[PDB]
Amino acid sequence: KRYEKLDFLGEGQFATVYKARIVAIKKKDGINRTALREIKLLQELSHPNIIGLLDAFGHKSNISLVFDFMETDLEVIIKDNSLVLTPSHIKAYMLMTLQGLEYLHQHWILHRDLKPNNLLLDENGVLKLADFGLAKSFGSPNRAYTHQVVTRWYRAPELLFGARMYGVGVDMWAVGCILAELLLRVPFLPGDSDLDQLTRIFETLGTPTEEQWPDMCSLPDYVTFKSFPGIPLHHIFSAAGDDLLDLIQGLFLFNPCARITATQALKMKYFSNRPGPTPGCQLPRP
Amino acid sequence: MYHNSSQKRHWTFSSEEQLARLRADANRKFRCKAVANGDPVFLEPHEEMTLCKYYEKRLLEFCSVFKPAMPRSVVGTACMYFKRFYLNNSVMEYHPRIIMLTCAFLACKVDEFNVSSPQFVGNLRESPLGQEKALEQILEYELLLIQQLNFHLIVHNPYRPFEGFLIDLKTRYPILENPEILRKTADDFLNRIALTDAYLLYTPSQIALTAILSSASRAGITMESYLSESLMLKENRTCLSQLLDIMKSMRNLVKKYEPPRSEEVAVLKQKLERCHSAE
Amino acid sequence: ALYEYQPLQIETYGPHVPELEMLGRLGYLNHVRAASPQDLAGGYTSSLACHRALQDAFSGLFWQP
Ligand SMILES: CC(C)c1cnn2c(NCc3ccccc3)cc(NCCCCCCN)nc12
Repeated sequence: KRYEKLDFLGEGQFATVYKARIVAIKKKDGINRTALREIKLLQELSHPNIIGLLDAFGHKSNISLVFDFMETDLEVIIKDNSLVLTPSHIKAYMLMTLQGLEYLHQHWILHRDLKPNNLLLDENGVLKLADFGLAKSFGSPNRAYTHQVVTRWYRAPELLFGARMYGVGVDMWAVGCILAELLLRVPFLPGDSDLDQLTRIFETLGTPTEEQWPDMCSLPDYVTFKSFPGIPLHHIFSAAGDDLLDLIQGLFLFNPCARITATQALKMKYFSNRPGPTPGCQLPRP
Repeated sequence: MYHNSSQKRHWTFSSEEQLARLRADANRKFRCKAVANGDPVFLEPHEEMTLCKYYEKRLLEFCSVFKPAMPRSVVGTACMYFKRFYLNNSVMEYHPRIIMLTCAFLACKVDEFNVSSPQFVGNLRESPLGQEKALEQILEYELLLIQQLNFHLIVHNPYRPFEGFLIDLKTRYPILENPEILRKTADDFLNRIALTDAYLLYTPSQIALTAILSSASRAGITMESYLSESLMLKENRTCLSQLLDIMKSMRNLVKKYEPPRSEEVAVLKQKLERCHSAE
Repeated sequence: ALYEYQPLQIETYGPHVPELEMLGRLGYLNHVRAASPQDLAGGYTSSLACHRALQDAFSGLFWQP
């Protein structure tokens, strides 16, 4: 082909990834539906904070996708103890994530797999949403989705309660979890099961009531829990300023409709207050 | 969205003459390939067009009785795949019978209409050996179809724009009391528009609006004010003129469309079968 | 070095679509099906479907190849 392998990068359930000349190649059913999903969605999206699909090719039913080559991801930076995540760095990461997400939501697509390893950084410090193998368009009334989407640690309570129809709240809740992981340097809600995930959610954030989630009980896999008081957000995030706590609260609102959208998050005072986001070129490099 | 889509960028063409140019290049290129490999057996471009119309109709018939029911978006996507494929390919190199099924297969995957291969080929009216052979052929041609579509898989159809226009008419254009009365006839026109090259020549919104306005005109209703007032086209008269011309051109394409004739289809099918048996 | 929000600037080549939160006040939502309590609990509102349909109706209506 027109690409030559340089080094091996990683291996997944759906594919293997290798560096090439510089790009990253992700090498009776026919062509794999996850690869086709990535192709069909990324061909229609062009934004600085969304992974760029440059080429696709293969033979028979085996297909390879070509992407821009990224250096790291948010999981690596979070897990790196030799990197201090200053408030400016956190704001910059959140800003790029939210700008890519605002673009994606405007084109009626949900990522549905948001987590630190799916937020890739290039050498210039540009964050890009990646791994669109679970992404799906939203807004149609007659389409039904599955509630198993998103990694469990970053799954929204509406998903954990069995919501088939949902909106941008799934991505925004995952964004709140990513923000909390950035602040604490550990997964915010590390559940071992769906039941344990919901238990950790309600133990940390308080058990939601019918007032803060009016149709909570109508979700399929809804079950009554103990009425946990939760922990004050300033107790969880002792170094969070009031604006950042407001952003976190908006992202962690139980009601998905009331949960802030990407545009509303971008308009919040947290992003306009001092300090400004770190320029991508100065973001930490592990 | 359509306004920044690959359909608008790469698959909406400026004229029927450009489409004829592409198809003629395809036919001539196949003729040159065959001559280099080894003559009345060849098909003329208008005969290729007749066969492509016939097999697009066959693709519609396949999708209509497909179980589980295909969403209209999937059918429109598959038909658009078929049209795009035979813009740059000859029916004597890739048989339209297999290409149309591969179009349906890829469309079902792309539009998230999750079906297993066994039920897909079980929709085919064939023996189990014939169904397995067809599955083998479809899997052989899936990557080819994707390559020829240049990996542009999302197809913006006129149906959702049609819905949005109906919502807008119900909300903002009370001079039309019940816009739903326009649906069925407009639906018919949409189908009739789909058989032409309009899906390669105009935007889905223009096609949807043309269908609605043709339905209104056949109903005895002129919604000139919907364009001028509600669409706010009274600010720039040029835009109103261009939209009116686009709709007129679409109506012209529909009136000038001719379905394939039975005898011509029989003769051309015999020629196509000769083309694929020989060489 | 302070961030400031500006709306995404993407030309639609068609008529202006009313803002999502305006739809209910403008009477559009009377013509789309109401979201069920299950849908609302999941965060799906009929405003989403209506807004998408209007956006698709207006996208590229004025555009010419
Ligand atoms: C868009 C996609 C195909 C892409 C683009 N670049 N890229 C890289 N680049 C190198 C790298 C990135 C991020 C972290 C470390 C190394 C790796 C990869 N998969 C391997 C992940 C293993 C490491 C995970 C640790 N959390 N996929 C990609």
